[PDB]
Amino acid sequence: GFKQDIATLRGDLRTYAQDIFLAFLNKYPDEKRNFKNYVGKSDQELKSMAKFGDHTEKVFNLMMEVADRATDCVPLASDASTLVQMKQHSGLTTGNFEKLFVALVEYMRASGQSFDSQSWDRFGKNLVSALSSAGMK
Ligand code: HEM
Ligand SMILES: COc1cc([N+](=O)[O-])ccc1O
Repeated sequence: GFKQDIATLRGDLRTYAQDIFLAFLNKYPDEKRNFKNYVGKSDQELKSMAKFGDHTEKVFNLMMEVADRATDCVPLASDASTLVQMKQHSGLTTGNFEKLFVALVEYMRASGQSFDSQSWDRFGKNLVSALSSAGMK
């Protein structure tokens, strides 16, 4: 289930992070407005850059912290507030997060693996709600 999925993801964090982020960018190419330094690069061109693996790992590490601190796939309001208040997230609205989680769920469903995709889809919806409650537009 969800807890075991956090363990699976953490076990190969950088690899899963890169592949999920790429699934996101490729599903929603307009989302690349937020990642101007990744424009004009294929998946393997991105993965080769140490900065890409470094960024994606730090992002997914925080995502896994947030997931692990959730109760029944409902994240803490404090974690939602951290995500709203991060300077790096100043342009963002809840739809940016919605899309990330639609891509993450789709990736899990297409994986050969027994991820609890419905738990991830609830977690994304609950995180969107929590972001809104913590003041994201
Ligand atoms: C639960 C979801 C998310 C988590 C945990 C998260 C976490 C983080 C973290 C930790 C950083 C700093 C990374 C580092 O040290 O290298 C970061 C940067 C950033 N995040 Fe997020 N993020 C999330 C979702 C999003 C979404 C949906 C977007 C936009 C679609 C976004 C846009 C950014 C951008 C633009 C930066 C700045 C990257 C740069 O320096 O070039 N994040 N995020
Ligand atoms: C949508 O923002 C991100 C998401 C991920 N990821 O692994 O889901 C990595 C880096 C990011 O900037």
